[PDB]
Amino acid sequence: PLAKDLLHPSPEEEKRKHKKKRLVQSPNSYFMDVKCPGCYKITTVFSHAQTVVLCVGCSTVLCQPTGGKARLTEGCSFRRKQH
Amino acid sequence: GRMHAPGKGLSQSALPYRRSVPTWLKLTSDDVKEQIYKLAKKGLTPSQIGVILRDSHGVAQVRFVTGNKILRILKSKGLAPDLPEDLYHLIKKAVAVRKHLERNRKDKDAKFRLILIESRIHRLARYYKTKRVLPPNWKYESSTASALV
Amino acid sequence: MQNDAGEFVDLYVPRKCSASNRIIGAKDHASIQMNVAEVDKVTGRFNGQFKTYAICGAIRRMGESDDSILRLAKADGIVSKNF
Amino acid sequence: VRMNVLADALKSINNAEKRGKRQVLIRPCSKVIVRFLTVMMKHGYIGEFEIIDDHRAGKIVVNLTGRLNKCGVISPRFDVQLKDLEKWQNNLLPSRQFGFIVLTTSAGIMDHEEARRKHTGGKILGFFF
Amino acid sequence: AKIVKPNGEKPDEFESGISQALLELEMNSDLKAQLRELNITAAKEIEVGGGRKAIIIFVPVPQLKSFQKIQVRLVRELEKKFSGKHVVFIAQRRILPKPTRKSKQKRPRSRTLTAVHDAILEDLVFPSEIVGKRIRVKLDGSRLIKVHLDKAQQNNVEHKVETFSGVYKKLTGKDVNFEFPEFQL
RNA sequence: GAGUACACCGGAAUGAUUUGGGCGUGCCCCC
RNA sequence: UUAAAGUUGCUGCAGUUAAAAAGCUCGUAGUUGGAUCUUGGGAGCGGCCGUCCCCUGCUCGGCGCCGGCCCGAAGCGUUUACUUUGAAAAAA
Repeated sequence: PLAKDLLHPSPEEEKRKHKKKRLVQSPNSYFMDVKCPGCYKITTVFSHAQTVVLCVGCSTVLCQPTGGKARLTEGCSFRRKQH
Repeated sequence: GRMHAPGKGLSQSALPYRRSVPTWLKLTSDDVKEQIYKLAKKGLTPSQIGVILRDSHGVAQVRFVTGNKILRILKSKGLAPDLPEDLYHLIKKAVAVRKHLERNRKDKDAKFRLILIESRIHRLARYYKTKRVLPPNWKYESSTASALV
Repeated sequence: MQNDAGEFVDLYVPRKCSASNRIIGAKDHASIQMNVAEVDKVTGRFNGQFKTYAICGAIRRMGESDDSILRLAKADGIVSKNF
Repeated sequence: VRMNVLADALKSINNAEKRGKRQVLIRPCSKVIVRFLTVMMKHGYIGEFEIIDDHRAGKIVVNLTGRLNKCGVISPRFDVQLKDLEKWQNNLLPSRQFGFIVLTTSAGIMDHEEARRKHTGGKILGFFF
Repeated sequence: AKIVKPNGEKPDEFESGISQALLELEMNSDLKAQLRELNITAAKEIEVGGGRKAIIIFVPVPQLKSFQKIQVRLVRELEKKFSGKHVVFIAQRRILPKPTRKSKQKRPRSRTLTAVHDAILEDLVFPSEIVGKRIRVKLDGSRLIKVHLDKAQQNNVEHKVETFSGVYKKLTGKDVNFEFPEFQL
């Protein structure tokens, strides 16, 4: 390609490129919320939780730390959030 | 590339462009700072403090929600130790490697890595001497293992 | 070249590539004075006027000639923008 | 590591112009590079270029028009007087009807042709033709 | 009433009318639980390059963190009070001169020209925030800033972009346009 | 107040009267 | 002895095979070192731009005016490099 359009490329190319090789750098992680059906107390958990997170009040286990994204236990809903 | 390794790595954090406190968390600065002083009184490293905050309490960075980072706060009230945490970890690694070599004589790779980490701690000690953090006459010695572990 | 007398001392004006804005020399045989025809406005016929194009040897040598002829035809308006 | 941002930017422009890329991307940014690209585009070698303002270090998108042959730098930054510029433009330029040398005078980064009129010399950055 | 200028000077009647409107909306609406220390430094009437007029209100810097919670209701109250005029809050920072070598205390970077202009551009468009700033360079050398605005709270900010361009040109001198990218959010 | 579906109110809309809940602001429980 | 010598290469050499990268790593002297701190306009010379003025000062005094204003200033403005002007620099 003699001329790409690096002014405003397509967003599939922006997800195709690296997190730092993009036009403006932006992380590929997000902040998310999670609840347990057998309990109340709700916390907000990072997408790479990096450690075992406890329910706030010592009720249940929520995330298992892995190499990348943390794994949620079954029966727990999750949504992201944005501003 | 790396300072003491042949490989080149490209894997680090990448902050977003947005300069704002997000609206989905409504947590004022002072109660957050109270959580830092409580977690520091529990006896933990500021890196672990930032990890625990962004894990459980949902805050992205301290620098956007307050005017200061963690070590500025712990220096402002005074719970920050005199030994910096990275140099403390390098000291503890040097003590562990030296004890391993003391109980295992015929070894060369461990000795080579010991020379590498002594070079690293010396090159960092020059920086902490010229930025007036450490005392100017403070010299690390291999035999001074039980002073600051 | 101009001159103090106002007389051009040029002996022949060399042509220029329409794609990479480079100059086609005297002994370059990989260059084409391409002619493109436009349609008559009412139904389908041929007027007689020409829409001429040129390209040098290096662009065809690396092979980006189809891209260049698309951009030139889109700039002159032969090919629609949706494409 | 990287010692000269301006050299890497100019030699990236040199590579992408030598093949025939229409527009480029430059990874770091500096003020002196911005003034150099302005004097490039007001002498007409470079079209309407974009620079991007992020919060770490900016990036520069320069569209090219093909008139540029080679643009290079001189390292390290020597000093040149008004009596020594003639030798530098004799042994560094391809001709005398075209090709300019930028240099950091006391009035800022500007070309040698108006520096002869301004009667001010200083350190030297590079050249283009 | 609720106006404390840094200097003991009497300005024109317009900011007096602004303060009278503020006390009227304070005494009529249920805002008395959130307006105790909220002073106003200054206010100015301007006209954009067209057929409309706009209102600048200058506020002090540390007070604006309490002005986060008020600018959902206060802006619509001032818009329904003055129908043909748009209200906008800009913090009052000062620019310090560069410490030239022929010229005392250190100049902090919070008070420099770039930080003041960045803060002014950030506090102009409050309901929608910045996504990215681009800056063109023209043939004449005129640097043209184009800033990308958020998709969130889109419906409030189509009609105010010319007022923001006018106030930034008549306050700083830089031509600024506005755009809405839609391929990221 | 145990806040998952809930029992009390204060503001407030049409001299009188009054509209299912949760905090993850947008989709979840109940009809 | 000099040019030719771009065969001593700062302008301006070479190091896979022709002469030429230490077996490898660390390391004190030495060399080099990322971004960033001031913008813009006006009256006019004219039918946007080539010329020109503007944005650290506070005790002695000589251009005037009706005890106050530019002022001539003894006194002072964190250090360096770079560049232009000026002096001193013997003649042949």
